[PDB]
Amino acid sequence: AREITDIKQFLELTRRADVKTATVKINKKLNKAGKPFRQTKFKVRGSSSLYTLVINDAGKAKKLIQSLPPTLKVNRL
Amino acid sequence: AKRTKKVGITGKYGVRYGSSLRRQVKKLEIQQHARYDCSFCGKKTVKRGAAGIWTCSCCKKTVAGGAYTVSTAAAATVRSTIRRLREMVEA
Amino acid sequence: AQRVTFRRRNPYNTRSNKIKVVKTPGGILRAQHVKKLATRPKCGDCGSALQGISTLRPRQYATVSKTHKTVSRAYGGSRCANCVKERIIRAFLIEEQKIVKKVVKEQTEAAK
Amino acid sequence: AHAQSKREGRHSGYGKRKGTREARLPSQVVWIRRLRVLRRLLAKYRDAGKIDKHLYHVLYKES
Amino acid sequence: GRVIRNQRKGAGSIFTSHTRLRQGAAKLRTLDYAERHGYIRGIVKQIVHDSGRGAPLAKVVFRDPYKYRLREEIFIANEGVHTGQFIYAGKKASLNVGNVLPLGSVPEGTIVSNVEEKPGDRGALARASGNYVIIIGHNPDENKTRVRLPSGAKKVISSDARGVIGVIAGGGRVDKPLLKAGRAFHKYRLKRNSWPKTRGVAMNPVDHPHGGGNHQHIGKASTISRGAVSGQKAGLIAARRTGLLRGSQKTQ
Amino acid sequence: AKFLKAGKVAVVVRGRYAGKKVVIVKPHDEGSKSHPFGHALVAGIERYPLKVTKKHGAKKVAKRTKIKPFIKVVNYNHLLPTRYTLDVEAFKSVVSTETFEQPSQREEAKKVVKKAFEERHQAGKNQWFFSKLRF
RNA sequence: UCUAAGGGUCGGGUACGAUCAACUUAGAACUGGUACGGACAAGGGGAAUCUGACUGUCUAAUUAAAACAUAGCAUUGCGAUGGUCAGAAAGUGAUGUUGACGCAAU
RNA sequence: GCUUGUGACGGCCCGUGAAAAUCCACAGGAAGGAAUAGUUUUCAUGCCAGGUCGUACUGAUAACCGCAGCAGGUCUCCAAG
RNA sequence: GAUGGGGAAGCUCCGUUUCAAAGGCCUGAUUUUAUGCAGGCCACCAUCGAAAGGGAAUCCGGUUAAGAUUCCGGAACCUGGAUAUGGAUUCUUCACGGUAACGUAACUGAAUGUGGAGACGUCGGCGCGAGCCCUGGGAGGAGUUAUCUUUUCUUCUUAAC
Ligand SMILES: [Mg+2]
Ligand SMILES: [Mg+2]
Ligand SMILES: [Mg+2]
Ligand SMILES: [Mg+2]
Ligand SMILES: [Mg+2]
Ligand SMILES: [Mg+2]
Ligand SMILES: [Mg+2]
Ligand SMILES: [Mg+2]
Ligand SMILES: [Mg+2]
Ligand SMILES: [Mg+2]
Ligand SMILES: [Mg+2]
Ligand SMILES: [Mg+2]
Ligand SMILES: [Mg+2]
Ligand SMILES: [Mg+2]
Ligand SMILES: [Mg+2]
Ligand SMILES: [Mg+2]
Ligand SMILES: [Mg+2]
Ligand SMILES: [Mg+2]
Ligand SMILES: [Mg+2]
Ligand SMILES: [Mg+2]
Ligand SMILES: [Mg+2]
Ligand SMILES: [Mg+2]
Ligand SMILES: [Mg+2]
Ligand SMILES: [Mg+2]
Ligand SMILES: [Mg+2]
Ligand SMILES: [Mg+2]
Ligand SMILES: [Mg+2]
Ligand SMILES: [Mg+2]
Ligand SMILES: [Mg+2]
Ligand SMILES: [Mg+2]
Ligand SMILES: [Mg+2]
Ligand SMILES: [Mg+2]
Ligand SMILES: [Mg+2]
Ligand SMILES: [Mg+2]
Ligand SMILES: [Mg+2]
Ligand SMILES: [Mg+2]
Ligand SMILES: [Mg+2]
Ligand SMILES: [Mg+2]
Ligand SMILES: [Mg+2]
Ligand SMILES: [Mg+2]
Ligand SMILES: [Mg+2]
Ligand SMILES: [Mg+2]
Ligand SMILES: [Mg+2]
Ligand SMILES: [Mg+2]
Ligand SMILES: [Mg+2]
Ligand SMILES: [Mg+2]
Ligand SMILES: [Mg+2]
Ligand SMILES: [Mg+2]
Ligand SMILES: [Mg+2]
Ligand SMILES: [Mg+2]
Ligand SMILES: [Mg+2]
Ligand SMILES: [Mg+2]
Ligand SMILES: [Mg+2]
Ligand SMILES: [Mg+2]
Ligand SMILES: [Mg+2]
Ligand SMILES: [Zn+2]
Repeated sequence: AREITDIKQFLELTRRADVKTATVKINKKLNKAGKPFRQTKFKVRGSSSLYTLVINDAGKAKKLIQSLPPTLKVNRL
Repeated sequence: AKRTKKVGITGKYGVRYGSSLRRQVKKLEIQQHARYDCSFCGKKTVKRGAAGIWTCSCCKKTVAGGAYTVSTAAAATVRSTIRRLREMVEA
Repeated sequence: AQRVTFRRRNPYNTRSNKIKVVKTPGGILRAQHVKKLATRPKCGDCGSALQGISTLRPRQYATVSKTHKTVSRAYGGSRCANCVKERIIRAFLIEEQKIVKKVVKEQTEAAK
Repeated sequence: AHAQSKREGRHSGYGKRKGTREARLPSQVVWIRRLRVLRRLLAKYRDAGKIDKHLYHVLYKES
Repeated sequence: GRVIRNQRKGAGSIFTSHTRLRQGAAKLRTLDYAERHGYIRGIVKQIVHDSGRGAPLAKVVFRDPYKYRLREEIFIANEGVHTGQFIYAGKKASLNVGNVLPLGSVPEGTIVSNVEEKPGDRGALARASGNYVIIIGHNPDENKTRVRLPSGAKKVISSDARGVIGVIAGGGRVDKPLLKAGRAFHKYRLKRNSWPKTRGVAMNPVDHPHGGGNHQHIGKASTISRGAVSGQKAGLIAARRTGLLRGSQKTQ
Repeated sequence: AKFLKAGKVAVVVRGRYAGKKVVIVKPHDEGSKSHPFGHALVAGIERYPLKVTKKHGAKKVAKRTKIKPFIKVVNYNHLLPTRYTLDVEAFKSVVSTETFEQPSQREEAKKVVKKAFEERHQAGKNQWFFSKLRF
């Protein structure tokens, strides 16, 4: 039920005691008017609500994905 | 463009009930629908709403009055008779 | 085309059984029942809807922070501010005039 | 195709006509159209200054 | 023979009052300490329509001398009384429209509404849309006061009996032709099931002492006796004269 | 007189501090780019000292007599000039334009005013000014 | 098959331009086995007499009427320890959350 | 445009057009509260639990009432060119 | 429609707060021990009566021979109960800011009092929403093609929260 943008605030969800599973989605999507680009949403399941964080730029997303907790149980695509 | 000769508001009743009754109603409807002066704030803004209840549009005061008009002949001639008699008992 | 059925057993058009139509992600129309509308709370002094105050059906007010149920100033979400201005000034004056009554008749009791 | 000839003003003679003139288009509707236009031409000439407020205020009540 | 209509009205089946929308019963304050040794103040907070009633009520709230709380009374609003108006009630209270004073404490000629038959009965005389009573007399020994009621009838009651200064609101209501069956219909719809009225003379004899015959006629004198018995009293009960009241009226 | 002057008491009549009594400490009788209207800087009382009684002893009287103050820029059109009047010298310089803006300075300003109002109250000076106006 | 009238939207120093989107209304040609609200849809009119004013009501299943009601008019009873009415009775009941601009009865 | 919702207005009344459970607010200020550490869950996040009965279908020129798979009767919502 | 009552030979009739000694709550008092007494309120005076009135909270997708706002999937919300962590608050103890209408992520509040919501006729035109209707381009699929039609039909959706 929740969108997120502060990329640090997010990083704490992923390390919230109750947060067991995550999931990463990838969408083909068009930019401005001309070309397209690779969108990536970072979904985290809390007990009560599901926060998702859209990192548009592929670049940001790459190292973001390494960041993800090594014990967090991420569903890829 | 004067719309009718004489029935006025009473035009709604068409031919029914007969001229006399209609006249009688016509007087008291002109009474009851018409806008009056507020004694309190002085704008002609008192309309009726249910017989006897007169309320001021702005400023929201509401005076109990006559059934179709605001001040009833008697009430006021009473009001004077109360004026008079009260003044006997400070004098 | 595409009509719609009531979603509950009550089949009549009572206040508590309004319907709204809606396109689902399925691509079809579907009834959806619609709670009666909330009404704005009203000032106990004059009677206008009082501003600042969120407008919910009365039990929805139990799950909403106290800031949706008030404005700040004394007699918060209860009277209408212009209605409170009136109070204060009258309070002050009547309490003042009270003094003007005492000291005047205290003069009467010495001058009679 | 019909609607084309319709909006080409065809098939609209006295004999293709079954509802009263009133019922086809409310006189009142015509008025509200008409009046709201005069009402708001007045407004812009005022807003511009092509017209002054006093002359506007007459034309309003005059409209 | 069949039980007739006026006998049936009694068991109050379809005949009882229509009650539901009513504001509450109009009554004066209870005759407490304040009201009979001094006066007490209220504000008419609202003057208001009562269904099936001619004249507006006045919601008038007071402080409770014995408990920190408000108590709201329901008054029949006299003419000219208004929202916000302060209302004074008691022996030692002053003589203005809206106030409620013991018939003792008001000079002859005073005009009051909603007056108590006995003291403290919280108001019985003169309540209808327009009516009132006028003090004509005053006898200190056995402190009574004499009034003329709206009927014309004069009556003597105790001075402590309370009344309210002025006349009742909504006067003149009965000057306006109902005009149609409907207005009457809607009128009784908020009173009782008394409308419309079949004439005994159009009923069969099971139905009425006026029923039957090959033309419609009362067929015997329609002035029935006081001592008549139930099922007999229809027409002019106890009548002592009858016919067009030629001549002036008024009670000399 | 230009009566909204140096120590005139008044009852705030709008805003969060409505109904509270103040002391005008400095009038900008007209003007201020910032505040384009006739307005006054006032010290006021926000949380009045609650009544005290003979049953009240020791450190309870201590508590009951604590004042929470405040300071406002406020439109003349929001005061009820009072017939009463209370001295302002101990916090002339505390309450100023400069005092407002920068919270850190407001906070200190109140500290003083609070001491002033709380000394004042004991030795029952100006008693009206500590009697909450009921409404 | 044409013609004319009726609108929206914008920039103008402190007269107009530019396009966008609507079936109404009137007139003018042409045209046909003089037809055209082409099916469908859709008032017969007039002059009087009797009678009830009107709208409303009834005999389910032989009477819808001129009968009942009605507003209007008039008479009667009644100030509560009361009028009219209910009940075997009663610390019972309708009117009555009532009060003569009222309730009850013709 | 059509249906429906809704608003700000306006007409009408000798008609002025329910009640209660329930929820919230305010006036009050009883009380209870820290600096070596208190107060606060009407802010956020987090844990658990939510019983019983109904739930099929017909709703009518055949699932109901009219002796019947009776041309009768039987309350409603949705509504294309 | 029970109840103290009042009638009635009696089956029962009356009355519904009525001529009644009509009850239960908050916490302290307990640290023999679990609940006696300590304040103070509160005097409301049964109960039945609505599957159309009032009313805490759920939606979409998928699924069955036959159930589905009930299953399954995902995403929510309400009520009760527990509660800790983070934030807020306080040395001026119970927040700040705005002239003001008022703002806010919070921002102690018993008795008692009061205000609001629940909660309200009908008809008329006007204004806005939604679903439907009508329609342009385009990207697909279907139909007609002796001849004619850049055509006819059709998909292009978005829930509670
Ligand atoms: Mg269903
Ligand atoms: Mg309706
Ligand atoms: Mg608020
Ligand atoms: Mg808000
Ligand atoms: Mg406070
Ligand atoms: Mg017209
Ligand atoms: Mg326009
Ligand atoms: Mg003008
Ligand atoms: Mg018999
Ligand atoms: Mg009754
Ligand atoms: Mg009847
Ligand atoms: Mg009759
Ligand atoms: Mg009759
Ligand atoms: Mg009659
Ligand atoms: Mg007969
Ligand atoms: Mg007989
Ligand atoms: Mg006889
Ligand atoms: Mg006969
Ligand atoms: Mg006859
Ligand atoms: Mg043109
Ligand atoms: Mg143009
Ligand atoms: Mg007839
Ligand atoms: Mg007829
Ligand atoms: Mg028949
Ligand atoms: Mg028969
Ligand atoms: Mg007929
Ligand atoms: Mg027949
Ligand atoms: Mg006649
Ligand atoms: Mg007895
Ligand atoms: Mg409908
Ligand atoms: Mg109304
Ligand atoms: Mg509220
Ligand atoms: Mg104490
Ligand atoms: Mg919470
Ligand atoms: Mg249980
Ligand atoms: Mg089913
Ligand atoms: Mg079937
Ligand atoms: Mg059967
Ligand atoms: Mg059949
Ligand atoms: Mg019983
Ligand atoms: Mg029940
Ligand atoms: Mg229910
Ligand atoms: Mg319901
Ligand atoms: Mg499904
Ligand atoms: Mg199954
Ligand atoms: Mg099924
Ligand atoms: Mg589920
Ligand atoms: Mg889940
Ligand atoms: Mg909870
Ligand atoms: Mg803060
Ligand atoms: Mg309440
Ligand atoms: Mg209310
Ligand atoms: Mg209702
Ligand atoms: Mg389609
Ligand atoms: Mg919902
Ligand atoms: Zn006024």
